[PDB]
Amino acid sequence: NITEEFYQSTCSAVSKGYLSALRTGWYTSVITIELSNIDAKVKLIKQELDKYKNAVTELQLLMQSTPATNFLGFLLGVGSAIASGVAVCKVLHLEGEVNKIKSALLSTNKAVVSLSNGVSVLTFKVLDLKNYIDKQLLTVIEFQQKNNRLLEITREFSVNAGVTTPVSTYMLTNSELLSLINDMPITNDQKKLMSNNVQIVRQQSYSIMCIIKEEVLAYVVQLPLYGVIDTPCWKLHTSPLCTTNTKEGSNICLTRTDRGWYCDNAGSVSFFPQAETCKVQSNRVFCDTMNSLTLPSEVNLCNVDIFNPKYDCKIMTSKTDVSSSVITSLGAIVSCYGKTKCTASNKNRGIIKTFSNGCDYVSNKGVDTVSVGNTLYYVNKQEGKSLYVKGEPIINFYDPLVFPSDEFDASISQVNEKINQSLAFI
Amino acid sequence: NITEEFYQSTCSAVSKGYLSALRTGWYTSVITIELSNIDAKVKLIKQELDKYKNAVTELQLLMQSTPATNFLGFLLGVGSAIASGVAVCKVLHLEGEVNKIKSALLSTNKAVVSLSNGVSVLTFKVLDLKNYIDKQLLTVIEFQQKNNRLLEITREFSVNAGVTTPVSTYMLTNSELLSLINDMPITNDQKKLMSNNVQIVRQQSYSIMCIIKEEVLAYVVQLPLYGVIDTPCWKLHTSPLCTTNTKEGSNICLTRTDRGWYCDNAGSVSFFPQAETCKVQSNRVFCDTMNSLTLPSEVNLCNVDIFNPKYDCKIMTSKTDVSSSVITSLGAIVSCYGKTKCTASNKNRGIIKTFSNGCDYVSNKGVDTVSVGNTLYYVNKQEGKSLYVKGEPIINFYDPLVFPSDEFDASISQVNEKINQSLAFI
Amino acid sequence: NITEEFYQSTCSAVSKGYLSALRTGWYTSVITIELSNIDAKVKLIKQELDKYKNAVTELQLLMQSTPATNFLGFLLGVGSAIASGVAVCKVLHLEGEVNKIKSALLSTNKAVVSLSNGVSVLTFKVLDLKNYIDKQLLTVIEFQQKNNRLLEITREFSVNAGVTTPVSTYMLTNSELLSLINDMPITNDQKKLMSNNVQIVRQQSYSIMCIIKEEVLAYVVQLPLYGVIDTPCWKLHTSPLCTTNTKEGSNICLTRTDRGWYCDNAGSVSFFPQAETCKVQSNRVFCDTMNSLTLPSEVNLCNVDIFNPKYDCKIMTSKTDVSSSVITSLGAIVSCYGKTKCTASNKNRGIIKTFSNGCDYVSNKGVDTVSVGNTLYYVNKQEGKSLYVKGEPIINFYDPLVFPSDEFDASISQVNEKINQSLAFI
Ligand SMILES: Cc1ccc(CCCO)c(NCc2ccc3nc(NCCCN4CCOCC4)n(Cc4nc(C)ccc4O)c3c2)c1
Repeated sequence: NITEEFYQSTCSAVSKGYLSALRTGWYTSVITIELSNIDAKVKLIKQELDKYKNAVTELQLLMQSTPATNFLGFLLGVGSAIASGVAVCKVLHLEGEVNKIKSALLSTNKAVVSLSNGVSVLTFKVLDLKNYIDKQLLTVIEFQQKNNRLLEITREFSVNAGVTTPVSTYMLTNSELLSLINDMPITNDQKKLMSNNVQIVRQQSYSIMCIIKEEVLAYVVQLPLYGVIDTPCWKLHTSPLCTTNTKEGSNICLTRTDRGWYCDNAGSVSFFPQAETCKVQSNRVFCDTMNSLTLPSEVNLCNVDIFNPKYDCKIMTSKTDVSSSVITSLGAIVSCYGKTKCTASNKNRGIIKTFSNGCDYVSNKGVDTVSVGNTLYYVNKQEGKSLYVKGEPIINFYDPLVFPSDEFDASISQVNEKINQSLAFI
Repeated sequence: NITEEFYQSTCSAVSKGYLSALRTGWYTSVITIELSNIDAKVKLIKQELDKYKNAVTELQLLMQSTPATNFLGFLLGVGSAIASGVAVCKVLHLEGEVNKIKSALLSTNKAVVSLSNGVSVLTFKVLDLKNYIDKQLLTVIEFQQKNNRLLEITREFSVNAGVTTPVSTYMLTNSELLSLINDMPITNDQKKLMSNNVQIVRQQSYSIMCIIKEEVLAYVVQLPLYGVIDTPCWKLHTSPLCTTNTKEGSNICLTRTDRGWYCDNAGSVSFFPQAETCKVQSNRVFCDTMNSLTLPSEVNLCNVDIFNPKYDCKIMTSKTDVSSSVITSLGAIVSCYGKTKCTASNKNRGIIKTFSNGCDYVSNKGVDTVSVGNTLYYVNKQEGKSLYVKGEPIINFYDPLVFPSDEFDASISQVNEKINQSLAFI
Repeated sequence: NITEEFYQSTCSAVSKGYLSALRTGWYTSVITIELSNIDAKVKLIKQELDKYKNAVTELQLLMQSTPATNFLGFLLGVGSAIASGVAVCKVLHLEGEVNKIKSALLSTNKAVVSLSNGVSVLTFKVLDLKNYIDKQLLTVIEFQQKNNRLLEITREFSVNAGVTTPVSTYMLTNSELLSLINDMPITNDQKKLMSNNVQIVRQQSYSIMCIIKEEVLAYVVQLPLYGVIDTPCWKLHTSPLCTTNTKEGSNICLTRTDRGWYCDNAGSVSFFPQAETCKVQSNRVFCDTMNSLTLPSEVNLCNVDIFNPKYDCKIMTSKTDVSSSVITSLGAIVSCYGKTKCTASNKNRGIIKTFSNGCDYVSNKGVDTVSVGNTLYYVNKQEGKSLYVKGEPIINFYDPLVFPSDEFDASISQVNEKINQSLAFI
């Protein structure tokens, strides 16, 4: 299942055996709520009724403007996360366009409405207060329960300038969301995947407050499309590889900057430089293509042979040999340099390995924690097999007198080109 | 209204036609809540009463210490976001200083109190529980409704170490906030602007828990002053401009780093390097001067002539010709390089343009989405006119043999100085 | 108590007199909730009962997977913030392991349970709904109050993919938390420190939803261990030090990059490059060692003598002489360059100092605000003594013709090595 290799030569590690679920597109749905325009038992409902009016009044000043959004991570492009959503929203403001929906959801709560600009959208009426108020109201406990949802949606939108994420159970109750997934124009694989991970789907969704007109409240829910499912993913962990000379400051370092999540995708490889745009559930990785780069499948060759002629593996250089650790999926990389105390420990047994200077690695099998300096790291105790791939630390292949000691957006070939240049001049 | 130019020569775009609203100062207000010190129907109120006591008790251990706060974005200074607020808070701890406020808000809920260090502050009593408990309490539903606000403010402060933002309707109800804006010593223009955008104002405000002494709870609300309104703003979007040679890795790139929000301000131009410190509502940009740089109005000359002699336009260089896109206000910039598939599409019609290698641009007029590699971007469908300004890609003016391929905090003149130096040596 | 020195020579300032509280380890505790498996007065409880069932049902699809987590800040390592917690969680899934806890908390609510892998954990039953429902239920107001907590924990976990922080009073009520701290295997110093700062402890804790099996709900609370208390801490503030020549762009700059929080720790000094991983309460600094570097105590020598031979003080260079300010603990650093207007002001008196070009500093004593360009900074009005340490701005010691104008990850010796190299070639 989940496995991991460590490369002693490049001070990196790859965790493989993951299955993609990349948000690729968006599905927009219009959620609605129909509204009403209007002793001791009475006075308490008069208070609960003004709560209603206040919520509505508050939702109205909220919509005096169209809703807002305006290592190698810096290489990414720039999106408009909710452009699709808002695009749908601006259409609901058109006259009659509201009345089509008010009409469509008359005998049912869940209908598909074709809109005037050709977007076919799944509409949903999740709360009919008009029906409740105009009849049942025109018991103090009954009303408070029905009204409470309305007020809470109002709180979320008011403190979020009218765009919320993750999408809450107020915006879309669990049962409403699951059923919304079912009636959705997608595959049986997406339907199951989404349904088995509704808490994730929520995190990847947007609730955009839209309009209050003609006794109707509308807000667009922006839901993820996972066009890429069950393709291989692997996570690349890198740590700094430095020399270990005695005199501190005479050392040269080197770090692979191409770390992140990597997934096979449509011939190429989707690269996620910020591995917090990805959420791992067991062996499934949920990613967002908005936060990715599209690289050749040859990018994977840097792992095994960082000197390969097919892809120019990206690194960075420095003379800053500080100690740290990276806690991988199935173990720990340790960069021990200078006078730092770095160890690995078991729970009850205590210290079971003292790391020598340079980049080393230990697997979580038998290890519970890792210490580098004053920093205690707990390792992930997830089940899986590690493979330590012994090799000569490539930092040893460079002569320190002609080693460029402050490159960030660099690569193996760019370093050799700067060495070849400085070598010539000598 | 909103318009946009694309510069084919510098691979950038400027969206103009926006109106400033920059937070420049802060207004502090002291919000108060007066407190009380003390079968089946009874037992439920005994539970609701201990909820009260627990909230108070919790608010008390919370205040055993003074409240806490201690591309070109890295160039910004560093503020103390709530220094003004806390400055006011430390004054309320002085003896008698509480009793002045308890006194002032005796016959009214909204009074201005001059404090001992010369700060004149608008005080506000938004909930008189003392009055309710000592009289009405010393019905089970009535008490729960009145008490509930107190508990919720207590939740917000307890999970936020006593400083909340955005400011909630619990901290300051909509009606309380609007009326607080009205009695505020500001212009008619600020009052209207603030009131039309209370959800934004909330996002730009702070609620700082302050003190519980002498039957009084106090917390300072820190509200934005918009000293700059209705001055021109424009947003600069940049993308990487690379050469497009066949052999991958023989290409040189170049990106304008001076991207962000730009606003006219008091002779100079306020620059916002992190365009997420700015919130756009329709055509109004709300910004924070805390997150800005003060640049000459001559900074705008980089757009039209990046080679102008009046301002040294800031760029960065690399050899990393990866493909991406930037979704502008009224369109999309596309940096297509190497073997990447980049297209633009309409909704129902499909693909309507295939981008060739190099930096190009397309407007949202007729386009719904843009694709660069495995990444689908939706364009903003906001209404407005785009202008494509044809020009020769300046990256072509540089000889690759003497082009500095890893500059970040650089400029046009710094690159020429490094070229002039390396040229001489040859 | 709290004091501060400014170094005119290096354009930096150090605020000293703080007391450490560094999270070093984690304490895991298993919180439980025991569950039940099953006219006008009746119908409302039938609604409150399905709320129960819905919450439970929702908590169940939430746990179809193991919970998720997968200037000089870039030098830090990488942790697995909740690895310890999840490590404990995966154990509760083992058969019988639940039934041990269900058993242990039969006659009490707070017991220590040894688990099958040798971890001794403090278990806690904070809500016995099984007892309430199977007896009292098998009044409409009573049930709603008891049930409400359950629903709210369910909301927190559902919108957070099952991992929450800060830990709320729903997850662990104030009284439950304090008492959990008391029965904890730690010192009298940690117990008092933790208890006096429960709002902070909450911010530094994790609530990880774990399991629903055998009428039991379990979630692990991950609580901080403060192994380092009451050791000296100091905060280093740096600002750019540039020359002040007339012709703009002929100036060279220099900034100390080693800014952050610094604390004495076990022979070495814990360095916190991102001073927002640290929370200051009065004179106590709460830090996380996960976000730190372990440096020699000789790092403090850069303050007084940045040219000292014991530690290679870290700086960065540029030619970007933009004006800004840094608001220190007891004052303000001002970097005024070019045509910028920089001043310092009192509240009622107005402007009391106009800053000349170059890096200067003013103390909060008598000053309320500082202005640099269009940016108004309020200074922290915290009480304490400042010391201005006059010295020659070291940027004057460098010849601009051979000054490396774009170094980031550099140091005093690396700059001299690049100068010595370029000097030789001339
Ligand atoms: C210059 C500068 C200013 C601010 C930041 C971010 C501040 C952290 O919050 C950074 N990034 C962190 C960071 C950490 C180590 C870095 N090392 C470098 N290389 C120095 C560039 C100069 N080159 C050319 C001249 O001769 C010396 C080497 N850069 C510059 C650099 N940086 C990026 C992201 C892309 C391309 C690039 O050449 C670094 C940036 C860099």
